[PDB]
Amino acid sequence: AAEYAVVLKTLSNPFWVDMKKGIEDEAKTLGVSVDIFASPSEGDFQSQLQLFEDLSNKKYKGIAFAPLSSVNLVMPVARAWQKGLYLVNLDEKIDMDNLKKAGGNVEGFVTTDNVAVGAKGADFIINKLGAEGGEVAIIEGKAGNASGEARRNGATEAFKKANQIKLVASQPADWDRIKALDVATNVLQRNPNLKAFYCANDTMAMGVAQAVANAGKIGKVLVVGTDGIPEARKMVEAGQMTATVAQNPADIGATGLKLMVDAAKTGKVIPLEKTPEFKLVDSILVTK
Ligand SMILES: O[C@@H]1[C@H](O)[C@H](O)CO[C@H]1O
Repeated sequence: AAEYAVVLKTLSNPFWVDMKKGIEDEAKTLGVSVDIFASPSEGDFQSQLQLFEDLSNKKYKGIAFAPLSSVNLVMPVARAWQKGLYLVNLDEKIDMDNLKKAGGNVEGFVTTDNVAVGAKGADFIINKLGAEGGEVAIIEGKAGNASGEARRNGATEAFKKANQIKLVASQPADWDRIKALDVATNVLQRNPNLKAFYCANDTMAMGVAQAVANAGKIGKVLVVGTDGIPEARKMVEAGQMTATVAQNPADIGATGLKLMVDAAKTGKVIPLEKTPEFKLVDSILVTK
């Protein structure tokens, strides 16, 4: 039973696979042991809460977590903090009002400037479509995912401010490749003049690229993803996707572990209500 535990989401999303690897490799530099668990893609809020409670009961020094929802891990995170575990919030911000009410805190929150992500993707699309612009659509993450919402707002605002761009559709595909395919299929059907998709992540971007291929419209309709997973990078090189706004999940993981280990060294968990340490990891546009 390692010194530290991490709870990540489905390894069916290479984003979480790369964050896992990043964490293992940092652990090797720091010389600490980590146990890493991934929630099944179909696992419900309750089932992640039970895992965290169960990890909380073992002899872990700290737990880092990417929560299924802003609220689902409030009570178990508050109970781990109460026990004096060093807690780090990865990717998606836990509801800090509800965490306060529950008498808990976390040491730190490690994430990407996700407004900037969405803006970067939209700005790339606006610059690419040039003077004539045209109709664009957004394939959203799961409802209530703050990081997805940030990308949606960032992109939407960029599109709004460009007079030559009309956002014709904005619909969730819940981080799921197959749902993204089905949704993108229907959008194309309803908008024969569609020029581009922005997609809040790469599993959805890859579904959307398949929908564009199905309609025989590769190169004709732009597809911009987010995360920079290998298969999306491959698609970009091959010209099946236009671009992706790369995150660095390996760095989000490494930085989160380091924050948890550093916190532990002081021998004091962060006091309640005190704003956790905030660490931003860069994003970059990748194109062909
Ligand atoms: O930032 C992460 C990644 O974009 C993942 O692909 C979907 O969930 C988001 O919160």
